[PDB]
Amino acid sequence: EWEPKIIGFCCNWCTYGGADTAGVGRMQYPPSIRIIRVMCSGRIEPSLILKAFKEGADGVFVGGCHLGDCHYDSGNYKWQRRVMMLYELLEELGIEKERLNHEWISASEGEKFQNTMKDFYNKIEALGPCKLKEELDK
Amino acid sequence: VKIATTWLGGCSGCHISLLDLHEELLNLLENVELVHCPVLMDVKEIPDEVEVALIEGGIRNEENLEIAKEMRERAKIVIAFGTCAAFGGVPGLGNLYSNDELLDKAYKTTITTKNDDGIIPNEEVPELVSRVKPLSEVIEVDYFIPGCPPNPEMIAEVVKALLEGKEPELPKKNLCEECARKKSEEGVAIETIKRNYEGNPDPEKCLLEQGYICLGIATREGCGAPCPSSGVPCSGCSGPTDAVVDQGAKMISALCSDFGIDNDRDVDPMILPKSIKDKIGSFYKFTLPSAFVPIRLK
Amino acid sequence: VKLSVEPVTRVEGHGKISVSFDDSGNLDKVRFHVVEVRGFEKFLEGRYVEDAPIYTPRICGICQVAHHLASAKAVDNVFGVKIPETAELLRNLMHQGATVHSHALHFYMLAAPDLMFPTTDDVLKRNLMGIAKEHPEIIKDAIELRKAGQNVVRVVGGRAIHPVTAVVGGQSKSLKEEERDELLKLSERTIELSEKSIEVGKKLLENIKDEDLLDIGYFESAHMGMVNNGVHDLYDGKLRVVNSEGKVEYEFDPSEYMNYIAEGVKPYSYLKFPYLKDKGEEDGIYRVNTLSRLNVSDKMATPLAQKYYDEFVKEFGKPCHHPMLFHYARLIELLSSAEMVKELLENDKIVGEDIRAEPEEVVGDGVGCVEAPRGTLIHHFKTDDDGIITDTNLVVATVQNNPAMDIGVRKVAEKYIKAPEDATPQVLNYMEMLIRAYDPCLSCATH
Ligand code: NFU
Ligand code: SF4
Ligand code: SF4
Ligand code: SF4
Ligand code: FES
Ligand SMILES: [Fe+3]
Repeated sequence: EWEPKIIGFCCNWCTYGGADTAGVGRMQYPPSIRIIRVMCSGRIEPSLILKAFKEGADGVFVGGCHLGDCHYDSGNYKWQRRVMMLYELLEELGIEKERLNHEWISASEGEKFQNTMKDFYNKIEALGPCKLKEELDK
Repeated sequence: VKIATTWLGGCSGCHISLLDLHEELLNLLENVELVHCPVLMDVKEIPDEVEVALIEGGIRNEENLEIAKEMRERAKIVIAFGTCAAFGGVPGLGNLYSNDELLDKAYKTTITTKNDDGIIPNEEVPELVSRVKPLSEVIEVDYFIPGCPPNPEMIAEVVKALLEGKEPELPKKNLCEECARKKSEEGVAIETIKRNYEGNPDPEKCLLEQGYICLGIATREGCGAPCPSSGVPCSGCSGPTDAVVDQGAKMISALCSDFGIDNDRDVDPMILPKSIKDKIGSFYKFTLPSAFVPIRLK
Repeated sequence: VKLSVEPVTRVEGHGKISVSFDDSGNLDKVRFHVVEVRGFEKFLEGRYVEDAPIYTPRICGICQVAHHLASAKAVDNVFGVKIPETAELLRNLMHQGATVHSHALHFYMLAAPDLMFPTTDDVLKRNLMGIAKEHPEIIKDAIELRKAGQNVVRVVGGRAIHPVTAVVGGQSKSLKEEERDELLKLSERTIELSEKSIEVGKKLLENIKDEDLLDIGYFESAHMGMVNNGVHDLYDGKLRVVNSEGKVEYEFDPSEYMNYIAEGVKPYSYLKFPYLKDKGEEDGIYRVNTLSRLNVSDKMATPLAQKYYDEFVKEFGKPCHHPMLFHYARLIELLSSAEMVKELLENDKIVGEDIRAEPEEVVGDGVGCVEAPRGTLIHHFKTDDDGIITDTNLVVATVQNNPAMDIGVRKVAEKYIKAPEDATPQVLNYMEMLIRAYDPCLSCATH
């Protein structure tokens, strides 16, 4: 009766290509996520993650190049520093750290992207809906 | 020009800053017909045909909600007066707890409190709304004056502009503009993070580059930067600029980006979360009710 | 029948008065309700303890200095640091300037409209604008007093509202000799205006006595105020309690406040009802604020205030229990604070650069006490080893006059109201005049 609402941010170069690779390979995974394209994972910031939770996101995914393989050299290192703060900020807000998932996925890694989507879906499905959207609506 | 003020979940500071017009308060009141103001006059009901309304404080209880709606109906122009009305302010930290936790502390478990039947005040008093809300979240707000409290001149410019019929316009840059402290032209790099009691801050060097979480970079100008001038980091009380919605999120983004930037690929990304014990209190002092996530879930 | 005075006006914060009548029409129950609360005591848990002087000023925009200093003192005990003397003088300097601003604000802009027009129908006239139109020089003196006090705060605290200089171990910045020089130059005018304020106070309280209003809300109680060898002090010393006959019951350090003070809860007000826990709810009623501080003190600390205070004691004795004479005590403190500003600006240690000591090991417990303009103010913080607040308790000034205000408004109703027809606009405003005499700050009292 209820399906997780998951939001994804994937870099254009590596992770967005990994999601394409999974589609070319007919690698099925749950239809919860919607992916938003950015050029680089360094484009991702806390406000975008928090904005998604505000809108109703039960889980948030971010995918970028492997560390060192950034198409723009070092965008992912900035993103990695931000997401570690964001994990613990989400806890101070009573949002399970597990509701946020960041992975490093290259364009060739369609299989890894498939199981990442499956592992994250099951994790969020077991957590149940995130109750933020329904508290603000009181 | 009939104007009215009122206050909600604030501390009266915005009204006091209005009185800190000093001599100019009289010149202001000569040109304006003040028809309602609880702190200064005895008009009990908000009259009809109010042209301008200054509403201080955010929404903290059911009575605040009804007054905000009544003033919106009665007033032509509603102004969010101060940071509490605009962003939620310091009382917004109450959103980190349930009302039950807020009330049980004040009226049961405080050390000096004595309440044998364990009652929570409930007669002739309003209940709290579920969370502190900015004024714009419950009514339509036409203008706002940021600041905790807004400086007196800024209050003067906004109102006189509206008396003249011109739109008020706030300053738009972040705080480093007004601040007299010196930056590195090579850019901000942060080696370690210090709590404001640690070390001896150099009077002329930017406090953020010294390692102190300073909110000047994520805070609108206008105040004159008295806190960094006086030897302490900016706490962000004026709120974000027009191009930032979540002041705390942007400060975190900036802080994380430049932490260990000189050693970008090797600095451990877990040093920064572990060195900050109170994160919401570091970055959301005055604006938590207006953040994307304005509460702690329980 | 039921009548409501809401909002109570020309006070800080949200309060209302209820008057109910039974089936016979006879006066039945009269209550003072405070209808606001924000919960600072709970949401301070989890914050950095050194940020407490940043949050607690936002309890109130009038007395933000008092909270800033009370939290700083508590923080100074949480860390095991003793601030250097120059820091002590700067904080007290800022404290006196704030008291000048607060007392002037209340007597002139909140209280005086009733003292000038106690029996008027013209409600749009009972405000500073009404005073300014018929006696403009009085409101301009009020403004110049506030401007002088706030100016002291801005210079020493960095901001006139919500100061930030009081940090762990002392002050974040020092006072410069040029700033010291112009503040000292300006201090003389503040003292003169305070003397003139006392004289107008005499005139307007005479007008009040002429109308048989000087004894409204009268009852007898204990009185609490901080003294320094029995000398009136707003910044440092021990808390002294005097019983209704003037006998000193106890003298205790503020760190022991919990062994002497208890706060009760009633269902009809967010404002609690303190009392001397030793004496109990009814016999332990005490008051704080201007007049209570005079009753407990042996003498004032400044010469000009001593003279008016001696003259006042000769006329009304010790202790004085009249609510409306809190106004006159407020004007004496107004002068004494003005004098103390000058005295502190003349103390050559005011411009010292040794303004802060390095914070020591974290004790984890700290109590900070100061006499706010509206009574004894206590900040009690407890932290963990990282200095993160785990528990806070705030006994904030006006809360301790809430029993006095609740008793007072019903004794005003007993004197003037027998039937609903007696609750005229002027009589209902009498009830608010009893409230206003105590200078209540209801955002502060509830926090
Ligand atoms: N004076 C004062 Fe407050 Ni606004 C009260 N009541 C203080 O701590
Ligand atoms: S803004 Fe700063 S000042 Fe104006 S009210 Fe909310 S808190 Fe008191
Ligand atoms: S201090 Fe706070 S404000 Fe002055 S510069 Fe460094 S940051 Fe921008
Ligand atoms: S500085 Fe940061 S804090 Fe001090 S005022 Fe300007 S804004 Fe409010
Ligand atoms: S472009 Fe993919 S992480 Fe930078
Ligand atoms: Fe309390």
